[PDB]
Amino acid sequence: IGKCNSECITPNGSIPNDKPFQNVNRITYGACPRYVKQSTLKLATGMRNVPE
Amino acid sequence: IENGWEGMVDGWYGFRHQNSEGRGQAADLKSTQAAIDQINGKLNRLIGKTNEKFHQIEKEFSEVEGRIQDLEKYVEDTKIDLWSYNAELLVALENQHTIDLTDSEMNKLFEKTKKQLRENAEDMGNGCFKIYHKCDNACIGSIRNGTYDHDVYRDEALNNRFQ
Amino acid sequence: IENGWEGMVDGWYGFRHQNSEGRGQAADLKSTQAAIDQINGKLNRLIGKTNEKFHQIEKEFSEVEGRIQDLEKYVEDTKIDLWSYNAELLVALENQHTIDLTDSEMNKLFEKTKKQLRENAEDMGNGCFKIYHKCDNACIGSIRNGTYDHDVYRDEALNNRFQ
Amino acid sequence: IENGWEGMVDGWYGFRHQNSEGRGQAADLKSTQAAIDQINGKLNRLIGKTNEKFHQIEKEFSEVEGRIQDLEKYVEDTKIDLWSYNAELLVALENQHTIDLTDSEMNKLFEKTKKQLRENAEDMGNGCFKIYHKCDNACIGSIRNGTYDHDVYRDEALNNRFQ
Amino acid sequence: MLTQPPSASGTPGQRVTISCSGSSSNIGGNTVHWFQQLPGTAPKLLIYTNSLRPSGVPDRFSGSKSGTSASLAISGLQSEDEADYYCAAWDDSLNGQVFGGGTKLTVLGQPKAAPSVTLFPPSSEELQANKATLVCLISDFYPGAVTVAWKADSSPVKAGVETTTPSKQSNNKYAASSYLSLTPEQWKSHRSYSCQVTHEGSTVEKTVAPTEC
Amino acid sequence: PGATLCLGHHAVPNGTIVKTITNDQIEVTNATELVQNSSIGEICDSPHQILDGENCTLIDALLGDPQCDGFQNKKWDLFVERSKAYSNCYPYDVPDYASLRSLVAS
Amino acid sequence: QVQLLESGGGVVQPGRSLRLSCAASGFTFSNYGMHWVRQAPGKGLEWVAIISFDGSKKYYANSVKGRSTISRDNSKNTLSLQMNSLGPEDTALYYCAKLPSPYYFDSRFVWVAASAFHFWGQGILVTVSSASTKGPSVFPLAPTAALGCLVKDYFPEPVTVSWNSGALTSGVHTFPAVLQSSGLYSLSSVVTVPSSSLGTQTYICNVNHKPSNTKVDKRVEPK
Ligand SMILES: *[C@@H]1O[C@H](CO)[C@@H](O[C@@H]2O[C@H](CO)[C@@H](O[C@@H]3O[C@H](CO)[C@@H](O)[C@H](O)[C@@H]3O)[C@H](O)[C@H]2NC(C)=O)[C@H](O)[C@H]1NC(C)=O
Ligand SMILES: *[C@@H]1O[C@H](CO)[C@@H](O[C@@H]2O[C@H](CO)[C@@H](O)[C@H](O)[C@H]2NC(C)=O)[C@H](O)[C@H]1NC(C)=O
Repeated sequence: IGKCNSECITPNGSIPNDKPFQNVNRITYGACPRYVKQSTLKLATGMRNVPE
Repeated sequence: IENGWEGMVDGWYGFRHQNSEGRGQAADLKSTQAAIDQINGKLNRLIGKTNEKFHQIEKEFSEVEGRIQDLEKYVEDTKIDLWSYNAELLVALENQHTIDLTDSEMNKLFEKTKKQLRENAEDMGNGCFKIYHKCDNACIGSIRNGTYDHDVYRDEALNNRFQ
Repeated sequence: IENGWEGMVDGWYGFRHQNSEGRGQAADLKSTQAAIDQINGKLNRLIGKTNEKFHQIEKEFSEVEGRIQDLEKYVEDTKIDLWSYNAELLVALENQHTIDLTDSEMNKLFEKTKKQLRENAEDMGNGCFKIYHKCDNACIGSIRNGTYDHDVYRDEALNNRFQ
Repeated sequence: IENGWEGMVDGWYGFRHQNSEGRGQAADLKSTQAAIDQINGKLNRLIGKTNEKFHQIEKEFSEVEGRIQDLEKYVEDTKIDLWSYNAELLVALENQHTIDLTDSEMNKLFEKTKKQLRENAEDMGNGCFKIYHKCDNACIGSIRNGTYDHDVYRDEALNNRFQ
Repeated sequence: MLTQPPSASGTPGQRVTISCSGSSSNIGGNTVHWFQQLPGTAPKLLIYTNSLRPSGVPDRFSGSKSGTSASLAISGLQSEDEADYYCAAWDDSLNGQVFGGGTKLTVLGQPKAAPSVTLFPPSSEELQANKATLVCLISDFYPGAVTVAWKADSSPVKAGVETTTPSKQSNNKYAASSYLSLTPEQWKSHRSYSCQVTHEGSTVEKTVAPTEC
Repeated sequence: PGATLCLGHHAVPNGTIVKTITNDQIEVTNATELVQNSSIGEICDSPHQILDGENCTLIDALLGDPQCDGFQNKKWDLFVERSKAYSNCYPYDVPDYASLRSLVAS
Repeated sequence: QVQLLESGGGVVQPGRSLRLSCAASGFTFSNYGMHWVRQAPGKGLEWVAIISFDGSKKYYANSVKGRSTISRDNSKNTLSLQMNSLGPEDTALYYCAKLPSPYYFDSRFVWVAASAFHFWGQGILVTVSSASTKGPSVFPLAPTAALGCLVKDYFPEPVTVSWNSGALTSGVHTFPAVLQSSGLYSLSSVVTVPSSSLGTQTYICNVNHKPSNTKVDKRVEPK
C-alpha cells in the first residue's frame, strides 16, 4: 500500500487512467482502461515520414 | 514528392524556392494548423475517456470448481478477445485516417497554389512548379500570403511559355 | 466553394451562370440522383433490420443472490458496453461515408464540366469557371446537357484567352 | 473510362494507342505490382491467423436445467451475434478498401502520364489523351517507360494545338 | 551491392534491428525481402513485401521500408536466432534480383568463457611417413576474439592454421581448434612444445605441457 | 527568365513504426502508446478507501477472528486480501463461501 | 511438402562448363518462376539467374552475362543451368529457389495468394581446380575429457562425420574447412566427455567422403 493518488487499482499496483487500453492485469477496480491481449498499440500523431 | 525536408522546424508543410535573388524555404501555417487540430481532436476523444467499473466477477481461481468456473472463465475470455479485436481495428482505422488527412492537406495546399497562378506557371510533376517570369521574394510572398495577382505577370509568362 | 446556395430546391448540386443575356441557376439531376440512391441504400440497410430474441436471462434483481447474480449482471453489462461501442463506431463511420460520397459527387460533377470545355475556359479557383466566349443560354444548356461541342467556340476562346 | 479491356492478360492496368503506324496495347507493370502487394498483405493478415481454444462451456442441451442453462445459452448467443456483426463489418470495410486502392492506382497512373506530357497533349475526358504530334511506337515506349522528353516535341504540339 | 552492416548484437529479448540501404532503382521502386541462413543450411524466407511473413514464420519478426531504407526488426530474439541475415530486392535498371552484403548477429553470452582446452598429439600412423600434426582445442567460450601462441619450446611461426566454429544453437558459446603439421626431420624426437591462449575471457595467458611420448 | 517553386512536407531522422489498414508497418513522425503496460508496483491509498486486511481474509474479519479485531465496524471501498493471510481460530467451512464474500464485499 | 532432387555437382576444371539440374515435385511447377543463386564458400550471397513460368523472360547476372544460360522443362518438371568459362571466383554452392519476385514471372493463377509459395534447395557444390581427387586420411587423437578424429588429404569438400554409427549428438564439434597453400583439405571432429568415461564406454568415429567412394572408421582412445 503506497501513499499516492491513482484511480485505477490492479493486483499489480496502481496504474494511470489516461491510456484507453491496458495489459497489466484483467482484474481492475476503478476508472480503469479496458484490458486487451496486445502488448503495444501505437497511434500515429504525425504524417508519413520519408527522410532526406 | 521524392522525399521530405528535414530543415523545416516551424511547420509541417512548406514551400521551397530558387529564384535569381537566391534560394529560400518557408512553411505554410494554416495547413499545419488544420492538420494539428484534427490530431488533437482525435487524442481528446481517445485519451482520458475511461469509465468506472467497481465490482465484477472473479477471474482467478485456486480451487477446481467444476461448471460455474468454466462459465466465468468463458465469459471473461470472450470479453477480452472481443475488446482486443475492437482495439486493434480502432487503432488501425484511426492511423489510416491520420495518414489520409495529412496527405489530403498536403495535396490541398498544392492544388490551392496551382489554382492561384492559373496559366503563369506549369506542373513539372515532382511537387514543384515552373514559374515563367521573374518573381522576386515579394512575388513569392504574395504567392504564399494569397494576394498573388495573376493578371499582372500573365502576358509575360505566356510569351516565355510559348515563344 | 465559399458557401452554399439556398435558393436551390429542385436538386442538390447546381450551376449558376451570368452571361450578357442575364443570370440564371439550374440544378444538375443525375448527380443528385446518385447521391440519393446511396443514402437510401444506407437507410435500407440500417432501418427495419431487427432480429427477434424471445427468452433471455433476468436483468433486474430484488433479492441479494450472491455469485450467480454477479455473473448475470457482468454478462449483461459486458454485452451492453460492447454493443454501445459498436453502435457509436458504426454511426460515426456511416456519417463520414455520407460526407465523403457527397463531396465526391460534387467534385465529380465539377471535373466532368471542366473536362467538357477543354481549353475554352479557365479555372478561377472558387468553384466557378471563366468562359472566354459569348455563350447564350442554349450554349449553357449544351454544357449541362452534355452536348457541348468544344471545337465550335474553340478558336474564339483562344484568341480572347491569349490576345 | 467507359468499360474495361478484356484482351489484357499480362497485367491489370494498360495503355491502348492508335498512331499512324498501327494500333497497340501494352499493360503497365508497377501499378499492377503495387495493387497485388496490397491485396496479398490483406490476405496474409486475414487467412491462416486463427487462435486456439481448447476447453469451453457446453452449448447443446438434452435436459431442462432451468437457470444456468439460460445463462450459458445467453452467453453463447451474445458472443455469436457480436462476432457475426464484427465479421460482416470487417468484410465490407476490407472490400471497400480494395476497391478504393484499385481505383486510386488507376487514377495515379493516369495522372502520372498526364503530368509527363505537360502541354504536348490534351485531356479528352474519356480516359484517353489526344497527342498533338507524330509519335512512333518508340515515342510511346518512352512515354510508358518514363523517359519521355517533353521539350523535344513541345513546339510541334503547340503549333498543331493552336494553329 | 546493398549496404547491410556486417554485424549485429543483442541480449535475449532485446528487439534488435538490421538495416539495409539501396538506391532509387531497386528498393525505392520495388518491395524488399529478407532471408535467414542457419549454418550448414539453405536460407529460409523470413519476410517478403517489406512486412509479410509466410505460413511457417513466427510473428517476432517485423519489417518496414521507407524510400531507400529497409528495416528488419526481431522482437523476441532468443538463443536459436544466431544466424546470417540477408536483405534483397529487385532492381529494374539491372532487371535482376540484387542481394545484400549480409549480417551476422550474436547474443548476450555471459562472458564466463570456460574453455575445454586440450592438447592432441599426432599418433603413430600419422607419423608413419614423417607427418606430425599437433592440435589444441578451446571449446565453449563466448567472447570470440582470441590469440594462440604456439610455444614449440617457446618458438613461434609465420603461417596460418585455424578453425573457428559459430555460436552454439543453445548455449551461445564459440569454440576453436588450432592444428599445426610438419615432418619428422622437424619432429624426430619431440623435445617439448605447448599452446598458450591469450583470450580476454580471463586475466592472463595460460598453457599446458605436451612433452615427449 | 523564370523561377522555380517546390511544395513539400517535413520529416524527421528517427520516426516510429505504426500499423494501418494498407501497411501492417509504416513509419511516421511520432506516435503515442495506447496500451498501458507499466505498473508502478504499489497500490495508491486514494481516492478510494482501502483496508489492508494484513493477515485476515474478509471472512475472518467478519466472524471476528481474535487477530482480526482491528477491522471491527470498519468500512472500506476496496479490501486487499493478502496471500499470506490465514485463520488462527476454531476451524470452520462456509457453504457458498464465494457468495457470502462477494455480497459482504459489495 | 515439396520434394526436389538436385544433380550436377562436383569438380569442373578451369575454363570448362558446368551443368546443374533441379527437378522438383509436390507443387505446380508450371506456375512459378524460378531463380538460381550462388554462395561462395566462406560468406556472401550472389544471385545468378531467373526464368519465368513459360520461358518468355530469362534474365541473368551481370557477373555471368553472356557466358551462362538457364532453361526449364515443364513436362519433366525440371529446371537447369549451364555456365562456361569458369574460374576460381565461380566455385560455390548453387541454390535453385523460388524467391519473391515481380509478379509477371509467376502464372496468372498465383499472382494473389495468402501463402506466397517459397522454397530453397540444398546447395549444389561445384569446385574448380586441377582435379586431383584423392582419398582422405583419418587419425584418432586422444589423451573432464576430450577426444577427436582428424581427417586430412581430400580435395572434394562434401565430407561428413558420424560417431559410432550415428548415436552421439551431444558436445559434437564439427570444424569448418581449412585451405592451405596446397590443395588438400583438413578437418577435425571432437567431443568433450568428462574424465569418467574411459572404461565406462569407448567410442569409434566414422568419416564418410562421398565423391571419393570413402567410408573410413577408426576407434578413439589414449596411447
Ligand atoms: C501478520 O503475521 C506475521 C506472521 O505471522 C506477523 O509477524 C510476526 O511478527 C512478530 C513481531 O511482533 C514476530 O515475533 C517474534 O518474536 C520472537 C520472540 O518470540 C523474536 O525472537 C522475533 O525476533 C520476533 O520479534 C513473529 O516472528 C512474526 N511471525 C512469524 C510467523 O515469524 C505480523 O506481526 C502480523 N501482523 C499483524 C498486524 O498482526
Ligand atoms: C512524440 O510523442 C511522444 C508520445 O509517445 C511524446 O512523448 C511523451 O510526451 C508526454 C507529454 O509530456 C510525456 O508525458 C511522456 O513522458 C513522453 N513519452 C515519451 C516516451 O517520450 C513526445 O513528446 C512527442 N514528441 C514531439 C516532438 O512532439
